[PDB]
Amino acid sequence: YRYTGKLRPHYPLMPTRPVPSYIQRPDYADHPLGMSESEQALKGTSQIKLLSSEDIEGMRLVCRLAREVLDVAAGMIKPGVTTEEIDHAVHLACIARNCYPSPLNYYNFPKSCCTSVNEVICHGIPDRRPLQEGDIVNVDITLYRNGYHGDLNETFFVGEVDDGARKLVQTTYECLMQAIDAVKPGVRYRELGNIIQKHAQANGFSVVRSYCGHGIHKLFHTAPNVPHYAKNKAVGVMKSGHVFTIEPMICEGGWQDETWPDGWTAVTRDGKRSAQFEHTLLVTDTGCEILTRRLDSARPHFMS
Ligand SMILES: Cc1nc(-c2ccccn2)nc(N2CCN(CCO)CC2)c1Cl
Ligand SMILES: [Co+2]
Ligand SMILES: [Co+2]
Ligand SMILES: [Co+2]
Ligand SMILES: [K+]
Repeated sequence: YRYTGKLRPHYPLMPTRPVPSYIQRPDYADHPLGMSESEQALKGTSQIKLLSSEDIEGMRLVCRLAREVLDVAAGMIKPGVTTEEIDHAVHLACIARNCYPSPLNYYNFPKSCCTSVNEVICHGIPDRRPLQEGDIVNVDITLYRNGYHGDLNETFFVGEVDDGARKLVQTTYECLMQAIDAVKPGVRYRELGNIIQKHAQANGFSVVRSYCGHGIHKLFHTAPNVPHYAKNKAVGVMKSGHVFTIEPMICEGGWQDETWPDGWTAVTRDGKRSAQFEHTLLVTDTGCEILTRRLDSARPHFMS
């Protein structure tokens, strides 16, 4: 394997972290290959769940808890902290909230959150590498509570970063918020990618194509598939009661990705930097409710 940039994995990984039996587990938690049979039973279906009030309460709770866990991770970002250490804090924070860390053993993913440094687009596996001053790093958190998953991510600065890093992260955040502003009943899922790419392109950035936003509720990833690039073939129209994510991955250079030998880590083929932000959204009548929003501060961590 020829690496695309300066990043390398730092092994060994500490042994898989257990989750006390008292915490309710998703179907895939105990599957030998971490396959989710409830998800697989809906593979290739484009029909979107309309959530009940019970479902909405469940989503509101789990998404609030997920935000709390992301905030825990935010507090730990500093030079010299390893991504495994962030993951350990995340793991314990989920457990403290009587939640299962959704990524853990999801299709055999070995950790409890994804840590995506610099050229890693998404699905970076927490390991022994200490964060370095100048790095940018995304932590993507998902929690499972009472049958419901809640999912968000933010990109962070490690110490002082360069102008390019600031522009990339700022622009990525803007793409997400411009797409969210457009969410309301009657809007086609395929429109969001038009908005996101318009803004990314205007700032000299490209939009990752291989990874998309997604339905989430009783399943971790489900209909609708939500591309972040222009002129996509996404199936569906937003309706009150739909829950899904928007999670644009944006790059300094080209949009092409490839995966490391670990089967997870997705990196820019050109080794330039990528950034991502993500919210879980509920479509209402005036627009939408940002379920994973901060409740106690106006802005994402990188501005604050
Ligand atoms: C966006 C996405 N993320 C993950 C993931 C996985 C591990 C940790 C964090 N995220 N998985 C996704 N999948 C994985 C397997 N799928 C079924 C095909 O085998 C599609 C949903 C998808 Cl579609
Ligand atoms: Co993912
Ligand atoms: Co996520
Ligand atoms: Co997501
Ligand atoms: K990154």
